[PDB]
Amino acid sequence: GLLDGKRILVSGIITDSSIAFHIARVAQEQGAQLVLTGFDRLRLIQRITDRLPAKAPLLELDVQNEEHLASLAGRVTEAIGAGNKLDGVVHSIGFMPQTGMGINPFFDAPYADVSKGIHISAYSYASMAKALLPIMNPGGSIVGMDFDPSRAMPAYNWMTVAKSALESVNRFVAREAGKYGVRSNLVAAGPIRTLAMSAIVGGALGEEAGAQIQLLEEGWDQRAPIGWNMKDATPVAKTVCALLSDWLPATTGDIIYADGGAHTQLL
Amino acid sequence: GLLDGKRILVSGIITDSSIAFHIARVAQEQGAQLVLTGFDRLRLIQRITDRLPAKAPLLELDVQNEEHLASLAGRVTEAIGAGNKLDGVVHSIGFMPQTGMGINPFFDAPYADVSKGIHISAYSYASMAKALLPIMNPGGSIVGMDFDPSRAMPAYNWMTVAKSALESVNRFVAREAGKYGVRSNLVAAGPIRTLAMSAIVGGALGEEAGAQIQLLEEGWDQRAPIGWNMKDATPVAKTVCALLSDWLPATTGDIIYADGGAHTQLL
Amino acid sequence: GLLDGKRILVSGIITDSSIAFHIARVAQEQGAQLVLTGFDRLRLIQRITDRLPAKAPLLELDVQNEEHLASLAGRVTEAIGAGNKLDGVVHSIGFMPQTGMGINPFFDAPYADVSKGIHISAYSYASMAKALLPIMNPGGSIVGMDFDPSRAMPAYNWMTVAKSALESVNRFVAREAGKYGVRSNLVAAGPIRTLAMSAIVGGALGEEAGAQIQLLEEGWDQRAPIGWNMKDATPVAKTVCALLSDWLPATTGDIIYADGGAHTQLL
Amino acid sequence: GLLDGKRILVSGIITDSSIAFHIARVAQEQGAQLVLTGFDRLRLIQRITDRLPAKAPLLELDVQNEEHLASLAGRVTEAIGAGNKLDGVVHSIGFMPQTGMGINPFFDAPYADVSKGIHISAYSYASMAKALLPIMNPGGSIVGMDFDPSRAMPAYNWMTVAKSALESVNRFVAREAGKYGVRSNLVAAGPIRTLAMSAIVGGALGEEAGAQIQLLEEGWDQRAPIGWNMKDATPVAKTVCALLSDWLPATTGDIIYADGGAHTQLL
Ligand SMILES: NC(=O)c1ccc[n+]([C@@H]2O[C@H](COP(=O)([O-])OP(=O)(O)OC[C@H]3O[C@@H](n4cnc5c(N)ncnc54)[C@H](O)[C@@H]3O)[C@@H](O)[C@H]2O)c1
Ligand SMILES: NC(=O)c1ccc[n+]([C@@H]2O[C@H](COP(=O)([O-])OP(=O)(O)OC[C@H]3O[C@@H](n4cnc5c(N)ncnc54)[C@H](O)[C@@H]3O)[C@@H](O)[C@H]2O)c1
Ligand SMILES: NC(=O)c1ccc[n+]([C@@H]2O[C@H](COP(=O)([O-])OP(=O)(O)OC[C@H]3O[C@@H](n4cnc5c(N)ncnc54)[C@H](O)[C@@H]3O)[C@@H](O)[C@H]2O)c1
Ligand SMILES: NC(=O)c1ccc[n+]([C@@H]2O[C@H](COP(=O)([O-])OP(=O)(O)OC[C@H]3O[C@@H](n4cnc5c(N)ncnc54)[C@H](O)[C@@H]3O)[C@@H](O)[C@H]2O)c1
Ligand SMILES: O=C(NCc1cccnc1)NC1CCCCC1
Ligand SMILES: O=C(NCc1cccnc1)NC1CCCCC1
Ligand SMILES: O=C(NCc1cccnc1)NC1CCCCC1
Ligand SMILES: O=C(NCc1cccnc1)NC1CCCCC1
Repeated sequence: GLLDGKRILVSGIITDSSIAFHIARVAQEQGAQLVLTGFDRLRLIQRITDRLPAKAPLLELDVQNEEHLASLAGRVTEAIGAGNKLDGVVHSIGFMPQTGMGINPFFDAPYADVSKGIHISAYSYASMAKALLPIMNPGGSIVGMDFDPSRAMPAYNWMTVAKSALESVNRFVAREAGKYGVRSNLVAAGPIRTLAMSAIVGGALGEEAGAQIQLLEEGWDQRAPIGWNMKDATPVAKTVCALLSDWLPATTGDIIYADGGAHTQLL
Repeated sequence: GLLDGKRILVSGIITDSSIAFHIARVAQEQGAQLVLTGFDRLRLIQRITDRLPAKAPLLELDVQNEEHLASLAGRVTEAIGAGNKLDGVVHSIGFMPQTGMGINPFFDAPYADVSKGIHISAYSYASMAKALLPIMNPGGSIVGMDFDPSRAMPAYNWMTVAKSALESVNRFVAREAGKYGVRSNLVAAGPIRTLAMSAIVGGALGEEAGAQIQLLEEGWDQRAPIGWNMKDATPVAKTVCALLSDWLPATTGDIIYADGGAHTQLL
Repeated sequence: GLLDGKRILVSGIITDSSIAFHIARVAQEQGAQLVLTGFDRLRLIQRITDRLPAKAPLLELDVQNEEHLASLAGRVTEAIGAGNKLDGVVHSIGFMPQTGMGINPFFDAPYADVSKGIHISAYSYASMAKALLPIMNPGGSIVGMDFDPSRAMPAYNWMTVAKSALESVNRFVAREAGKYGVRSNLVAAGPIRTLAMSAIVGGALGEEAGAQIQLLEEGWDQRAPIGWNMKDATPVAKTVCALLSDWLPATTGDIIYADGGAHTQLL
Repeated sequence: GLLDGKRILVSGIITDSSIAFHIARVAQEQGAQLVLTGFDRLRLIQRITDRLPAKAPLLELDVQNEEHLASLAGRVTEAIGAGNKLDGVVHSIGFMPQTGMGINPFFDAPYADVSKGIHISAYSYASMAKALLPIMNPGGSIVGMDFDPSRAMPAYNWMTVAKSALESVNRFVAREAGKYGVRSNLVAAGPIRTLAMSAIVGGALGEEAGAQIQLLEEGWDQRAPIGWNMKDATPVAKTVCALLSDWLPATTGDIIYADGGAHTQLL
């Protein structure tokens, strides 16, 4: 297996469509011993994760909760056994109130909402790193889920801003991570039809935003030289695993594009 | 004059070393009729602005204050006279608590501090745009002060993250601004020895951070093909005015580097 | 005038639709004393340039001709009068054989053709700089015409490669230029319907390439927050003049986008 | 093994210090069945490649020779056996005459020399792709060796320009490659002390260029969060193999930085 004998912490599972669910599945297929972290609906995350190729301890983590982060390292160690450390940390956490995404005009998102979104979607990449780096082995790897925010786009609005902030956070996490011999990087993925994304397209955040995001998401497979199948997280999950492996040993504070090459193409 | 008959709102003056003080001065030398906005210490801002080539009404603006922003357009109109609009808006506002910059480890900045910093340094670019765009003329221009955050650097820490967020904000402000026939852009300046910057170099945010920033700032004049004089904001102030003028009519959601070309050079 | 008392060399005029014809016109409207350089069809360039707001000496320059480049400085001095130097140099020169652009598959362009294209479109930016920098004044400016090649696009093929090379050349010209106190920069313009571009759209380099370029060119005005009118070089010509002026004094080895902001927008 | 049952063509071996020698070695350690291509000194390349973990047929390829490229696919098929195709193609070919690199002023490189350099270092990435894509399997991979040319640097001069051109070429090769279900990407490596690089540092292309390149190369390990050991190609060779594998399935027309993260850091 690619990740044989590796202890990897995988955050972000909420449904069977979560990118993290596919990251977890592939890493287990590649021999990783995982520890999962869930938020709020833990009875659901447990039931969802029962479908993973193997059993993995589930720990609760609200990245906005300062006690959860402080108690994280200890709780992780209790699950993996004393004397054992993590080799991989996967941040697949993202959130933005409806004021920040969708139909709501960009100027109408109040700061308290944008702040909540940058805390969960960007600051938490450094929060997780702080907590987990003392219990990470040299050669270890932190991977975060990004969406290319280099250019503005319709509807994605403040969530775009949170991604720009996260790409900056990552470059700084890399500086700290490196002192522990650990790499920190992001995977900028093409659009993936998660339950939330599907709802949006179906008009959950308004019709105008839904049409904008359906058009936006169709432009990937057109630009992408090798195509883009938005109903398939496996190519994304495989890239995350390439970064958790020992095959990208000189890459840190960087972004790897699992987007079918669509970002390299104008038309 | 370059800005002849132009009504430009200039925010950010605090001392005679402020980049905004030099933006104000050059714009007045180029024939602009200005309206200034100050924060907290208004008796000081008035006394400092008495040294500008001409008189300009000073209005109070705490970008974190929702009433100031709501009352802004009306107060600006009262100063410029009803029936008159703004042609230019200058955002030269930035702030980050000491936990976010300096010696304090990157992981030790609490979110409430980083959030305060992203609100004042990034979100406020959209707050100002919202307020002022209804009272801006077609062909108008919004300019913001940026510091190239494309790569991580010592000590600048979370303020780097706030700049990355601001560059993203700008791309989105441009989308809204354009509906009013107004351009929105940033000027990524090289280091300028303001009173605050000088204090930092002198050890205000710790010795380690001071040495890092002195080294950092000396690398500009070495990389820069035309040199970089950090004791001179005039080249920066001139670039801001080029963007307020009618000579960059097809540039929006963009960054203009007034850094001596140092960003284009490795060594 | 913006360029009052400035002596600017303007290359690239071939027809009344040439970007250089509009650069020349605006610079003359802004008070510049110009020297023009033409290639091959000089009787035509003279007749075309008779329509400029003022008279300007026309000099012959085949950038592939080593004698023309060697004799350039002397011939320029003879036209502007001994003791006088240039303040501005405009490179608006570009060429790629049909094998390199259009319908012809990318793999089917022979090297001798691509080489001819990189010589005229990229290397010549350094050739012109070499020749003209000894007869340029401190504070002077070299400006070149670019087309954003950051991402691949249909039909533009090897001409894209020549632009990528030119952006690299510029960064290096800036290093040499700076020793003379002169800035070197490029203007990455949005598509302009020149006679050549119109012919292409009309099927001159094949129907498939024509349709690709018409689609490509229509995407500018859709992405561009302030719009993009491809039948109007005036916004481009104005930007070139902003770089020839004294209002961008700290910008070198850089690119300024006169594209309506379309490069900053995904959709 | 990572590359188990994969047939990979590896170009660029000249000495035991060649990046390609290490790409070959790692790919063989990971189970790849290789075909090597050499230039000019084939008796030497054979003797050097005798030290590879396994035997691999050596084929002659002067990328400037149109017959070699035409006969390539047939010769490769004869070596791997009819009915068998390539899964991987490694371009580790680069060259620039002394006029283009080193002490020689940037303006003093004649075009015939720069052209020779862009042909071998950039155009040949498309030449190899053309030749080998008809004999490549779906899921296949083309990898090229890049050196980050985003910013100008001392001494590297026209070779920088050739890299900028190659990054553009790659984005276009990706468009063609994709029709065959094949990915095309580059690895932008940090400096590697090959025999040629060592000679340069030792004054082979002049003392001024040698000092510039020694200083340049020392800046990597300082910027790089995880460090940079220039006497070790193994991290580079491992990254090339990650791209030849099935673990980066949604990455094409892209660049992967095996530079210790030094490009993500200012200081
Ligand atoms: N879906 C796409 O099109 C797409 C594309 C590229 C990147 N991404 C990114 O991938 C990541 C995963 O998103 P996804 O699309 O799989 O959706 P998702 O809904 O399945 O995952 C997001 C996760 O964030 C968790 N979360 C929210 N608030 C939290 C908090 N306070 N503390 C801890 N966890 C919290 C949720 O429980 C959920 O598990 C996100 O960063 C997203 O921005 C998504
Ligand atoms: N000094 C440098 O080296 C440098 C270089 C490039 C860019 N910049 C940027 O230029 C801008 C101006 O900075 P400066 O260096 O002239 O320093 P400065 O201290 O003179 O200006 C910053 C201004 O922000 C104002 N401000 C702070 N909090 C505010 C709030 N809540 N509401 C309204 N105004 C508020 C302050 O009153 C001050 O006038 C900033 O965005 C800064 O990041 C600075
Ligand atoms: N038209 C567009 O859509 C567009 C957009 C952005 C940038 N550009 C760039 O702007 C520049 C000017 O192009 P244009 O669109 O005005 O077309 P153009 O045909 O009017 O100008 C190109 C010029 O190159 C000259 N030239 C060709 N070979 C030469 C040689 N060997 N020596 C000297 N001069 C030579 C021609 O005489 C002509 O004057 C080019 O660099 C082009 O790539 C064009
Ligand atoms: N050494 C570094 O610091 C460094 C860093 C990053 C990238 N690179 C790149 O890696 C690649 C390999 O370089 P290297 O450093 O291992 O040096 P190298 O000398 O070992 O390899 C270059 C190869 O190019 C071959 N070659 C030259 N002309 C040729 C032609 N006409 N046809 C076919 N092959 C030809 C040579 O035989 C040699 O095998 C190059 O593209 C180089 O630019 C080098
Ligand atoms: O980042 C996300 N999607 C990327 C995207 C953007 C535009 C179009 N298509 C996809 N989604 C996240 C939003 C916050 C909750 C977790 C999921
Ligand atoms: O952005 C600022 N400085 C840029 C910089 C960074 C690193 C080195 N030298 C300069 N300063 C601002 C900080 C917040 C209060 C206003 C000023
Ligand atoms: O650079 C040029 N056009 C840019 C462009 C690309 C794609 C679509 N629309 C416009 N044209 C030049 C070609 C060589 C002769 C001079 C003109
Ligand atoms: O690309 C190469 N080196 C990268 C580099 C640049 C600057 C400093 N250190 C390293 N070298 C190649 C030159 C042409 C022959 C093959 C090797």
